[PDB]
Amino acid sequence: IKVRENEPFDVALRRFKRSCEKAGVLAEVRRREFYEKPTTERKRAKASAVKRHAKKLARENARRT
Amino acid sequence: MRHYEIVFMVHPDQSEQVPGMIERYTAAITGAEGKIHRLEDWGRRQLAYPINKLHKAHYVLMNVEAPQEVIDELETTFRFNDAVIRSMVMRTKHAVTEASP
Amino acid sequence: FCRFTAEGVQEIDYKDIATLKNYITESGKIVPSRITGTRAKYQRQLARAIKRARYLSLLPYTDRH
Amino acid sequence: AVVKCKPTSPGRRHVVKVVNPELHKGKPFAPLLEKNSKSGGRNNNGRITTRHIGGGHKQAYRIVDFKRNKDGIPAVVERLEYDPNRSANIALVLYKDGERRYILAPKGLKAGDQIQSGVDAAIKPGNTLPMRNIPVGSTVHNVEMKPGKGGQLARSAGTYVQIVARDGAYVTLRLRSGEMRKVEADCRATLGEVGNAEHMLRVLGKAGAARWRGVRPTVRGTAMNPVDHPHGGGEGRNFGKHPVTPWGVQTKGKKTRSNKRTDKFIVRRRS
Amino acid sequence: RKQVSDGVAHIHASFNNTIVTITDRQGNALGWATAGGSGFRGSRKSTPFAAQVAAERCADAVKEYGIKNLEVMVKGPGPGRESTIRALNAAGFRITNITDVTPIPHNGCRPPKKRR
Amino acid sequence: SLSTEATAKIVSEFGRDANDTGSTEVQVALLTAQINHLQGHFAEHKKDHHSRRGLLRMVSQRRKLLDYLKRKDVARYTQLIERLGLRR
RNA sequence: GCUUGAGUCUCGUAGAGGGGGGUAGAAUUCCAGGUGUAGCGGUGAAAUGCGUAGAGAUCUGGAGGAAUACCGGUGGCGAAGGCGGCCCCCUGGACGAAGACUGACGCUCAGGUGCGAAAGCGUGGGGAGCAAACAGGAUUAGAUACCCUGGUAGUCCACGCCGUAAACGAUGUCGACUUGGAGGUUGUGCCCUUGAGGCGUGGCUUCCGGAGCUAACGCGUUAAGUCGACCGCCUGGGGAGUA
RNA sequence: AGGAGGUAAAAAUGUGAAAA
Repeated sequence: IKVRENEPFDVALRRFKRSCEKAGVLAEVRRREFYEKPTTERKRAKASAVKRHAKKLARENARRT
Repeated sequence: MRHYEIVFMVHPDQSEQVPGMIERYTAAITGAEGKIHRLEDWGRRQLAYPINKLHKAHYVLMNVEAPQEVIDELETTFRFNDAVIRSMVMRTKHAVTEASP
Repeated sequence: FCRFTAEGVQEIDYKDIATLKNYITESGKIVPSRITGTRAKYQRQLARAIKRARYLSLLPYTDRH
Repeated sequence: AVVKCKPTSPGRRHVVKVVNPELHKGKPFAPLLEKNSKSGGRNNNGRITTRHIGGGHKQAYRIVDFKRNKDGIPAVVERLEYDPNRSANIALVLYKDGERRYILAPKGLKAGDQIQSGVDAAIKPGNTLPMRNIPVGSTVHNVEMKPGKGGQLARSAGTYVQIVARDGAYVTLRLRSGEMRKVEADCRATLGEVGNAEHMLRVLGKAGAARWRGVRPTVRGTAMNPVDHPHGGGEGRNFGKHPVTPWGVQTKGKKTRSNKRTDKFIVRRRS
Repeated sequence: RKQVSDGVAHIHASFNNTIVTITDRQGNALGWATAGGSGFRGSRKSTPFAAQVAAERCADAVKEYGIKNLEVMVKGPGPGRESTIRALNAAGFRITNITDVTPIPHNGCRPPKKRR
Repeated sequence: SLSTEATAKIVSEFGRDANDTGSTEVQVALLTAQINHLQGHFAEHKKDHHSRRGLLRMVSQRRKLLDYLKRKDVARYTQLIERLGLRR
């Protein structure tokens, strides 16, 4: 938001820009909000994270090591 | 007679004559048995953002114990003066007589 | 993760802004539970505390004025 | 309040009368009652200047005082009273000195109430004080234009005026028409909205209701003859022309605001 | 021309164009140039490189105003968004600081429903 | 919301004391006071159905109560309804 | 008659639960002005549109309508619909502790009554953004659609009707019995809190699975398992949830 | 391990025949 990084950055050097929103408030409220799909899609996206967690507990077992 | 917490902000000009209002607002509660708990006047401290104009308003706290009607007459009176801006209140939760700064 | 008011009982307020700044970023956004490691009970107790500093000009809604 | 009458007879069907039991039923106050002779829409020359006016029930002029010159004196609301002349309602009030006087009825006004005009009054509806002593953002009625004329604006039934700003010796008002108008800040105004906003709901039901209010029938211009209206004549009601007044002036979109003296006070036009 | 060292390069980036304007510290405009003013059209108007050509063009005719240092007010996303600022440094200036203003609506508006 | 001190004396007023608080008669009274006090909450607001569902919850339970009291003691049930005033 | 069913009272917890009244910031649109020039916005590629009056861009101030960024979490409340910036008032119901008492007042239900997304309709206001119908330009073979520029109803508030949804955990309501693991969430027992602990206890909620069950899928102690009670409902696909 | 910015303008139909 308010960057100086005075002398030694030369371009941006803004990891904070990609840690505040980066597309957050912006790219999400551009258009197509649907008012109810976010409730369902995020639960489906979180269910994919259950599958990402399902990988972990069956991992580090044999895996030809 | 329930515990409230009137924290408001005073405009810079009348911030130089703020205590007489505090003398007046506390005069309201002694008639209705207002058991005052704190009197945390921070002083004319800095605002985080300009409230429609220049910042640095005066901060006054009450932490008063008043009835619902008495807290209503106090709050509505603040609405008509341009000195006192953004007054609020709070529920009791047995507010302790501590924590000034 | 560290200690909280789960055993060390404390009535939460909004004045101790140092405690507030540990849970708000520089842009002034409330930090979620996944980073605070707190119970949502005390976080909602702190969420009301955030609006008090936001409304009374102790903290800004948007950091760029 | 709003009450629809029964369909017992054709002419009693669409009638909706707006009753008010708070209106004092009885003879009005004598010394504040003057006689107002009708005119039938005729002037000193005897010709008819304004048409469609004449007849109706006899009316007595209620001497109201919208001037509100008595200051500091707390007035006691005697009773609410009906006024044949005004769309709003009058209210007989009694000042502390012991003088009875009719004023308009503000929206929030009850029997036995207390109000006072003057620079040292509250912000209670019914009080009247100079606009520089009034907080901006308020809602007032009975507004003057000259400081001492008496009050010309926002006196209809259920009306008001929003106070917009205060720039020095001026106050910008957002009028009921949608016009922003600067006025002198030294003028006075009565707080609140005017009583009887339900007057709008009242429908007359029949033609006799119009006649006893004193309004004669209006003849359609296309029904007249070419010698009497610019419309008229024709066989199959063929219009062919543009809408005009009977004296040959284009209606339907002719901005005839030609004052130039008070034009410097209009901020925005009505939409 | 006032011949002052200060400048404020407002950068309006969009998904179809990148328009840069060099105003002053008060906001009084001095000169502007766009991605389209450099010849680029349609798809080619919205490229990170065309945004750089714009800042090279805004660097023209501001030296008459003696502009030495400038601060960037970048507003809106798009192709360039950070690259055109390098063209303000490729032209060579005294970049003191950069403020990135973001539109932060708290849902008071309603976005459209297009783009199937 | 039927404050405690109101409930404090009425059970002792209608029953043996505050400790005999499970009887039918003391239950009839507390419902009636809560019902009547909430009339003003429904004299205003005219749309508070969630709270209004709470109001209708009590009288249905009270309907079984007076019916149970009739079934238990004919005279005492009529003793209560002439003391409270209801049933139409 | 008694009391574990059920219920009242006692001290606490939680919460977008509901209604009304205020109130703040950002964004958006409009308006006046300073400035400042030929492009601007848009797309898959454009064009319509807008602009040399002087737009867009940008700064200054004012004005309104609408929704509450982050917080926010297979988090929570509510019968369901559904409900979230903040503060105050009024107010419903649920859960936990162990006591005092009532003494089966219990469960459910045809009919009945009430609630009931959105859209739509009636009266009166509001009206920024968005946007059916619609208008223009495009895509195309044609586009009456998808695409973009605008744009009315409506969407927003009040009082009313309407009473229908994939109103759906697609699974009725109530009570009892019947291996576990793994987490979140809220009271609380108890011990050495002697460390973000240890061994329990109930309510709610998430996932994987045992016997059993099933056409299979899968449910699987909030079971589609083992039983009892009452209620509603189905009899091939249409025709038709129409006459 | 853990999270995300970016990556499909257009393009219709085959109707009628038999499987130990």
